[PDB]
Amino acid sequence: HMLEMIKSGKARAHTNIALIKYWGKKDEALIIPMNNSISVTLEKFYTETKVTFNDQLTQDQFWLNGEKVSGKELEKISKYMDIVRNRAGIDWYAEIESDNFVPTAAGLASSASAYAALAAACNQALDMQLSDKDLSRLARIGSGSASRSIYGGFAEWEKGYSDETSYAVPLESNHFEDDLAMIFVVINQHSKKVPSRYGMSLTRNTSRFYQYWLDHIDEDLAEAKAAIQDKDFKRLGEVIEENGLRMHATNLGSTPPFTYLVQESYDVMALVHECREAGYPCYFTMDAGPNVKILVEKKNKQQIIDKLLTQFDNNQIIDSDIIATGIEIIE
Amino acid sequence: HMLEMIKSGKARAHTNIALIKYWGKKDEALIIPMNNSISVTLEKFYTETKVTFNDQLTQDQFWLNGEKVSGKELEKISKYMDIVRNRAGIDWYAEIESDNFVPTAAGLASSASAYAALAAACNQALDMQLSDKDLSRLARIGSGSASRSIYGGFAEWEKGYSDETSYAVPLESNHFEDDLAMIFVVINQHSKKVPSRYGMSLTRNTSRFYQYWLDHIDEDLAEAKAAIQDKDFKRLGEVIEENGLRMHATNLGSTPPFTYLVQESYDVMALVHECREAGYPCYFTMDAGPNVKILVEKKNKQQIIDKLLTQFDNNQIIDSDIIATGIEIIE
Repeated sequence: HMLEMIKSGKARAHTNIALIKYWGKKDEALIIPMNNSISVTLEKFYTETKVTFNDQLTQDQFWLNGEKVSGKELEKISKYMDIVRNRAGIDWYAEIESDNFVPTAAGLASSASAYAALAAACNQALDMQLSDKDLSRLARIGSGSASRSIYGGFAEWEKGYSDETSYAVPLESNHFEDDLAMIFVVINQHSKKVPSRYGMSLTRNTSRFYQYWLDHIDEDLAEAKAAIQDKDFKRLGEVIEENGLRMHATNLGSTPPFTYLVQESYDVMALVHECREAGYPCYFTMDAGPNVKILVEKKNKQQIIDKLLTQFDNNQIIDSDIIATGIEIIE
Repeated sequence: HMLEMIKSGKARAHTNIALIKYWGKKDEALIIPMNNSISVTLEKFYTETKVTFNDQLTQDQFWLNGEKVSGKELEKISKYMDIVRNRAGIDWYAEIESDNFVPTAAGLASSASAYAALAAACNQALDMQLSDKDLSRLARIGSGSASRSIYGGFAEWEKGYSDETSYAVPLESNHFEDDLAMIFVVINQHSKKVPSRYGMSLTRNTSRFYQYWLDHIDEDLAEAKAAIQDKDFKRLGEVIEENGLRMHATNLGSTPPFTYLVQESYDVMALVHECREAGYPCYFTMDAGPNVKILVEKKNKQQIIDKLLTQFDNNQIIDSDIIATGIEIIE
């Protein structure tokens, strides 16, 4: 009977935002990065994924938000599932059922929560009994940023130098996360963006300014960590803001140059500078798109939102607390 | 009689464009730059200015392209005219009649040709008998870029350290100029431009990445010079392109950040890249706004233009040769 036979698992993984950036792979196939990155896991946004391994199934199937996925996005997941099968030692195809609670049409990436939730769901389904480190590794090989979603609060992706040694790790932050929040200003550009994987490879391999990134990444890592250990919000905010801008400065040097940012991104940056002037500490970061994220203290969250509303539509403004706990298995 | 008394003169000065960029002032009031800059003087674009010193005149009068000028633009030229009067040792007000042969509504800058042409007209009108040096000084104190427009071909603005020692000088290029052209791709940006004066000041005084500029500028100067003397086109173009990108990279670090570039600027950069790939050497540069300028060998000028026309409207495309001769006194 099917119920005697099937192997299944369900998990929830939250999105994380990199404060010190992942930008450039050392190894493309294996997803080993050129540098460590430090993230914060966000409580409002997540992916819930169920996996069901079944010996009768002839091909993997994938439903996302109740829609059947075909094309290259199925191809992508079936390649990942071959890796999971290889690691688990099982040849069964799977039905994957996923629901994104991440606004992805708003340009917020789901890669991070999607591969972490699928990794944790397989570990459940196949009784892999993986440690957090091995779990993180399994997520990493589908998506770099997902390695870090195994953890709540602050996480560091250790670059390592092999599939075995590249994984994320919890950073001790002594509850610093509970005092913090992030605000997203969602931005609609009308050109299609450089895809992140292609964008970062072009820049890493081709940018005239990439050495600039490399010359300063290790100081930034150490600075952010020491600010985190010391609960120093302005010291954290400053490195992370300059880190993120340097990430973007690198794309200007690529052959040919490209940008993630549009004029509205800069209007958001101008408002956050005004907020600091006005006595409200907050610091901005951008990822592989024009959206702007603002790290704030919870005590000032509403005050930053009110200032943003003088200039931005209510429907462009989304916030989230930082969640302190990690990846959750369901039932 | 008026004709026995008045002092008048008329001059023609061409625009120049900076291949190694002027970006940041050491002294705002005297327009002494942080670094040397290297420009090419363009044939197609110029200003012709007549000045008439008359003793009954009660203020300065300014006509531009046959329109009486009023407001801040008049104030600006009357301030500069005070400096000319002080230097010459005359107290008469002047009528200034200027015609721009520069598409200024296309966002092409006239400050380079305008103050050189005004400075040369005054030098004639008042018999100052200025050396090329001192005329370049007089131009500099109205607009930094204008110091360079006293010369044809390739000019270097030597930063010096005071009003006396800051002026431009000719570069020996052994007629390298005669083989080269520049193509402008005019771009209509939605947002209003960050004004250059304020722009380079905010960046000079505030940018987290301004040191990066300064760390590489002396090399860029020496490399550009060496490539000019050797008539080495690819070598010159590679420095000037990277130089101009770094300039723009600096604005990204400012407090708050800003950019002169729009998506359409990046599109022209992609096309110049494809031209190189296709065997047509050409190199791009950007000033304090979204237009893209392309340095090309004249042998390939039509070939670059044909490629640009696959993506851009004909009316966006303007070209100029490099004029080998300097500032002209009319009669």
